[PDB]
Amino acid sequence: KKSSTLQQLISETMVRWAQESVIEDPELVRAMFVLLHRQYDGIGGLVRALPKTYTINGVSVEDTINLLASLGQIRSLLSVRMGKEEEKLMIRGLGDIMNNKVFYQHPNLMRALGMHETVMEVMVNVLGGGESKEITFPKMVANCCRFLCYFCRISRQNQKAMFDHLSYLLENSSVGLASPAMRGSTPLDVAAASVMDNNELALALREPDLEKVVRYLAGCGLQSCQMLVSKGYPDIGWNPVEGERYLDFLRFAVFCNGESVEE
Amino acid sequence: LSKKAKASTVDLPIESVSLSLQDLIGYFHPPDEHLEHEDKQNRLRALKNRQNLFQEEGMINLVLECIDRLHVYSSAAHFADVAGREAGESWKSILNSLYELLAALIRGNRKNCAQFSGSLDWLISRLERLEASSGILEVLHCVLVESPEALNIIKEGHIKSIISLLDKHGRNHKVLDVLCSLCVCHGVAVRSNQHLICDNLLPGRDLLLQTRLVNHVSSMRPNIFLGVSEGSAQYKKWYYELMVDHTEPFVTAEATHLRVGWASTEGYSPYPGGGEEWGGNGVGDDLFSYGFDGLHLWSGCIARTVSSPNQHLLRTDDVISCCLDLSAPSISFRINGQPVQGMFENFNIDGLFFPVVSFSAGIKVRFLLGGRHGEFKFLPPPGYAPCYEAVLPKEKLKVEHSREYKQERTYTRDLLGPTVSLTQAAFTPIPVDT
Amino acid sequence: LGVAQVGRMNFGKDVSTLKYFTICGLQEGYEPFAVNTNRDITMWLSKRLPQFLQVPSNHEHIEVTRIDGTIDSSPCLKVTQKSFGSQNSNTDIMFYRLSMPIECAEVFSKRDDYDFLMQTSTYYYSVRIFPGQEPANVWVGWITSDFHQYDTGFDLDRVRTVTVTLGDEKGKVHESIKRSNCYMVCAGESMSPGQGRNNNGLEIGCVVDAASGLLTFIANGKELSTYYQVEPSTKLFPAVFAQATSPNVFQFELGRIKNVMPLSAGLFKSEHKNPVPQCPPRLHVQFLSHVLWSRMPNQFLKVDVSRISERQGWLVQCLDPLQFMSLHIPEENRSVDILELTEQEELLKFHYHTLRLYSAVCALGNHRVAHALCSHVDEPQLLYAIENKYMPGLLRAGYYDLLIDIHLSSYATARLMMNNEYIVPMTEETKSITLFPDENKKHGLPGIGLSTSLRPRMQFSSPSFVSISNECYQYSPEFPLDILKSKTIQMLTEAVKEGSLHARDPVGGTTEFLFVPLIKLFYTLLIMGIFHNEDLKHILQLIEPSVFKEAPKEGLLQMKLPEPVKLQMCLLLQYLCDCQVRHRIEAIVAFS
Amino acid sequence: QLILLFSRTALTEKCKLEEDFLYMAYADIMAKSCHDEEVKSFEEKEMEKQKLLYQQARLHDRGAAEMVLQTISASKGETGPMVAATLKLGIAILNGGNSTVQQKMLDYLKEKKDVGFFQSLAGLMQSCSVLDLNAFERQNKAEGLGMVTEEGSGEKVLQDDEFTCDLFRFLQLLCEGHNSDFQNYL
Amino acid sequence: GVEIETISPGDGRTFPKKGQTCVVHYTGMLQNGKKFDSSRDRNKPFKFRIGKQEVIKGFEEGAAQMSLGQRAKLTCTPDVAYGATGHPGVIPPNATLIFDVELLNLE
Repeated sequence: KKSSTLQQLISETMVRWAQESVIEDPELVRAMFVLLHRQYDGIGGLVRALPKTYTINGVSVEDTINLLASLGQIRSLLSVRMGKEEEKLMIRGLGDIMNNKVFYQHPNLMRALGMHETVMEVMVNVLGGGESKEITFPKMVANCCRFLCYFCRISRQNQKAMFDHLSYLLENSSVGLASPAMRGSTPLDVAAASVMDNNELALALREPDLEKVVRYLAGCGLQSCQMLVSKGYPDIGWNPVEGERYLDFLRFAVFCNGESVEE
Repeated sequence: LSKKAKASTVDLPIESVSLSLQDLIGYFHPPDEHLEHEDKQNRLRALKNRQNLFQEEGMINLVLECIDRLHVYSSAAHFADVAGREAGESWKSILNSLYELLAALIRGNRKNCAQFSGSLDWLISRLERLEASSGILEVLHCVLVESPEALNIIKEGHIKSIISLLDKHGRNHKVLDVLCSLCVCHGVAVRSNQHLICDNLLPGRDLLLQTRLVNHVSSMRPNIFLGVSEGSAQYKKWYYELMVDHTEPFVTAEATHLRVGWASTEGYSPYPGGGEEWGGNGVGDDLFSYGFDGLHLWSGCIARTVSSPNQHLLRTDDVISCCLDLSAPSISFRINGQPVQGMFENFNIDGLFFPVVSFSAGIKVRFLLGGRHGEFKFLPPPGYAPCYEAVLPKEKLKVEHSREYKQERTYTRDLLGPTVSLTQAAFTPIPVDT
Repeated sequence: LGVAQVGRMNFGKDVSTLKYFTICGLQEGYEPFAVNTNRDITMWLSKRLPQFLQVPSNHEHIEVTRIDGTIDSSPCLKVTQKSFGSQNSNTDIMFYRLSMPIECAEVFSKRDDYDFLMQTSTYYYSVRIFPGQEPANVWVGWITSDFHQYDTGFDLDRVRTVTVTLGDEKGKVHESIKRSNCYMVCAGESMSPGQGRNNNGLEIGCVVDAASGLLTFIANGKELSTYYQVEPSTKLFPAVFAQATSPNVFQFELGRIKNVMPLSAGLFKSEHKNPVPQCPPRLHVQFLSHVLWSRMPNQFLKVDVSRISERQGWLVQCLDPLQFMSLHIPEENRSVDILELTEQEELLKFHYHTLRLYSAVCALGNHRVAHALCSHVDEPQLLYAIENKYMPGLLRAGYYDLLIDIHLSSYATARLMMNNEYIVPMTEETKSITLFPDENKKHGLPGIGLSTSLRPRMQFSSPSFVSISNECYQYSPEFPLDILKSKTIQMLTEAVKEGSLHARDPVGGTTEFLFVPLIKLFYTLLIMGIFHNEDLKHILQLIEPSVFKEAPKEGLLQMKLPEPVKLQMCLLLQYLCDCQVRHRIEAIVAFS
Repeated sequence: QLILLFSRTALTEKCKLEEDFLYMAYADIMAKSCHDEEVKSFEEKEMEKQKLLYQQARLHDRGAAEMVLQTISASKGETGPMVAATLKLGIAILNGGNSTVQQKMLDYLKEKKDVGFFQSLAGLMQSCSVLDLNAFERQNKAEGLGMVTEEGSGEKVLQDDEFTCDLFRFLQLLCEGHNSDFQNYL
Repeated sequence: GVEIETISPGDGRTFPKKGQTCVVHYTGMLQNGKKFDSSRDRNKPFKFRIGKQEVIKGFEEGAAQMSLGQRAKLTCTPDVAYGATGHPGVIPPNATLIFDVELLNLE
């Protein structure tokens, strides 16, 4: 009889194709079965979509569209490889986000849009493409770290969302610690902002996460800084400059709101 | 051998190396498509493990050393002169097998293709040689496809060398595919490589095939078959006119074509010679036709700007008068009665001439052939006879397409074989000698 | 067909036209050759005008070998007759040329020194006539692309020439230009001492001054009297016309002489400053031949001619425009209709990969490269490729890809990235949105309706190169989107109607080439959101007439489609489902 | 076709078993279909058993038993949603000690000589979590200070008790009915 | 350095000044014969204002010398047309440009 509904039409068509012919293309098989599952589980579409739904006032429409365009420009940079022009685009794109008023008034919207994951992914791309070979494009990494720290300071929920990425950041702690004029702009600083002044997050912080920092500090206390001795600094066996940053992070992990987290 | 030892003293296992290279190629041969999925996956896993073990024992650098030490000899003749005639015979085969082995060792293995980054620069340095071009290209393609890290070392020099490979070795889609892989790898676009490839390949317009829209151009001529010959009852001077009732400068994005003049036929065949039957060509686009467009004299697809009072491209209500003198080869034009200040001279006269107009869409021209058929507005120059006077007594003067085929239903379309020569057009009396 | 023979070939596209089919063939069951074709069958005939093509390796008469240049020897290409001394050998003159031209300067000016070699533009090649080959039967010189003469008796007097004489208003000839396709000399006459070819092979050396267009010839170390002057921008191909009187005919030598830079420097741009002679694989001997085919156009210009009156003369009128897309081979200075690539497999494949490279260089939001590519591939060419029904499938699939990537890909991918995130303003227009259009709980047609959710802006930049500002590189180049949408709907409708009969002549050669590129463009346009209301209704009716009728014919869903077409149809259905979900989300927000 | 696609994806060699939403959904659908679920009579209990056998045959006749082994083998001992739902599907098709499914599973393993299956089983067992008193103390301290618990059940302590129970239930169903062959083969 | 050759006559009295948007159709081509741009291909007239270097200097001078309704050929040397650096991807270095320009309308 009459289907009269796109749902029933698709549910009939996928099954008809599958029963008519043996599909050779695995991508086609996935496509048809994804469509069939979507038709049958209609409520699941709402379950997935509603968390991504946001309502804004009519007066904020233009500012929200500008911020959405900026976020799209930042997102498109994932598809391209890191370069000078991409660094400039990323920098002024982040600048527009800070300047926009919607960024502060609607932190839940930004967390739902998942800007911090995108900035993280760009930083991961850079550290993969130039961590061991000394941090290339350091300015954009610094800007990303500053943006992420400001994201932590905007709202307490954003702080938890950022703390959920602590494990990677602690593994990329040794990015630009020994290089001054970049203080407050390394992934270790971002981790400190993630676990700064939040009792819940400090308690939730695990022992292996502290163990990573302790191991880094042990390495810095045992061996000198290769980049400094390359610049020609007198070679003392240990590294104070890198060690101090890890000490600061440990301080922020152990001490919170004037109280000392005993655990 | 390079240290100049005697061939007898030198132990050169040519046949053993060739057979071992064949066995290694068979060993690293990729799985076939007919195989079932599970078996294909098993073969793929086995090949991956073999490649891993080989590269961990450092079999890639050994192949590279063999290839490098073999390239010192310029050619098979040179290698034969150095070592021996079997060595010269098998030198190219050994190089090709070595390159194939390297490609098989690094294909589909990201770790190996990443370790090959250091040698990539040395690899591209021998791409110019015909002894190794195909193998080096295949190895480069495999590395670029497999390893993202490979792209980060490709600089302007390497891209320029790859592009110059097209200019030196001719068109080859494999170089194009390598250039494409240099643009986007694993869903990531390298903008620097994109810009370099664009700016180094596209602007030249000398390697890639070029495309353009060309307006269809048709040619129209009367029946008359003016000609010149010794001892032939034909009059050497001729004259006709064409008036453009209407013409649109731009019917389409391209400029409208409208040219008028004379065309010749190769030999005495009635078929016009030297030009395409259909296409964008017309009067003056070949060395058998002679045209005028109001500003340019056209011949051999070459246009020369010719001066005239009130210069303009052929417009509405323009009368062009064409004069032909075969006694001294001369084609002259006069626009609206004013004389055009250029003329064709000393053209080949071993053929039959006829008036012709070439055009694209948007013309309303009218042939004024003189006399009863057309009425000349400007009187012919002295001597020149109007073109209608060359019609044979039986035949009738009509304007028909220069070429055989025309727009009509396919099943009605007449297919014509070669035409017979029209030597009878020139009546040269041949009396029996007495 | 022979001399003066006329015939017609009926493929039976219209069965009634076939006059004798019924009495013989029909009951037997033989079918008309064009029984199930919606397009006229393209016809290929024997080319009248000979063209130059590379000497085949399997040629039974002419063999060409490449002699590499040693330290003391220049590179050589040796032309010899393998059939010499055997039965059925051809005693005819053959016309050989090199595959690449020397290009004269655009504007003509008004131990050898290395600096002189660097600054000079004169180029040299030579021809060694092997001793015993009658040099009177050998001609050496340069020819242009226009040379299409295969007279068995060749002489320097028959060469086609003209003299354009331009004079002032008074009539005094201020200039005269001689134009000819052939600029060659004969070795027999170049034997000024006589029997030069006897004691040793005769050497004719051709030198061309690309800066001034002077062509001169030196035989046995002395400059011959005959010289030529060519007009600027002429492309001259090295050429030898020889009637073989010996097993070995002649040898192209690409060497160099005092103060003259060799031929490879002039030919290749990379070696413009390389004194060393070279013979790269691109250079090869090409012989004039008639073994080529030619494609008749499917449609010709409609021209009407008639004698208006005795005074009016004859009238020739043409008012309907037609165009063909011409593919230009750069090195040969030739041009062929792109539809002729249906039988030239190598050019078809190379051009398909060139199109893929065009897509790749502008892929992923490279707007500046897209603007640059708009120069090479214009929007009229793109639209003609859109609409043409005879284009090869590979070229069709490549050209739709270019049309998508240069103009539509950036906005399409922006919309796809912003697809799954619904930010909806809370405004009076948003308040009106409801799940069901009326009291009857009947679903509205997907897509049609008022959607207020925030959507990325669509901005395009005009691709003009006379402008100087670089900001125009930002944004994808503009395209006639309305015309593109109308043509897409029209072609989809026609394709559905044709494929409903399963014709033997799909556009592009296969159902995949007919539908996959068309549906890809249609899906990209739908993703961007150009389609509006009534157009969306028509395309939905094309998709399925039964479900989407507003409250015999079969939609695309049930036409026994190939797998690649099925995948894109699945994508279309996914987009429709996403539209439904967005409508639901907006209705929930409106109720909120 | 769906089961064959899921089997081919598992059999394709990758360094890690990528999470697939399609498998996440359809494995759950198939698992629910099998069970399709106060005294009852003998006849109706036997009818339920017969219905469950037919609903399990609807899947294990089409390669589900092999697919739920291949997915576990490709898991390479990494706890995740994919193996978490593969275990549920295996339990669903193996409920009641299905001897046909047990025989199919044992025959497939013996024929393919799959060591990865048992290596992944051992890896999953090692990855299974247990009670963590330190996490419990931290959770209690958070409540004492007064921050609202994101999770009320203390899911940090005993991270995934469903996965461990499903794994050991699968391993038990593999041997129910006193299947000596599979008992020894384990 | 710009050469003007009239293909079609204009009015002969109206010429572009300060403050006027010139509306043209141009069919710019290289010297070899290959076409690299056409506002008629794009089907939209090109509008540019005089004296503020929106266009190249050769085009500017040619349009200044041209009159209303006049079609002319503009030959521009490299020194007034994109210089020696050229236009990356479109115009090669040191290339003279031939433009077929029609001045349709002036405000």
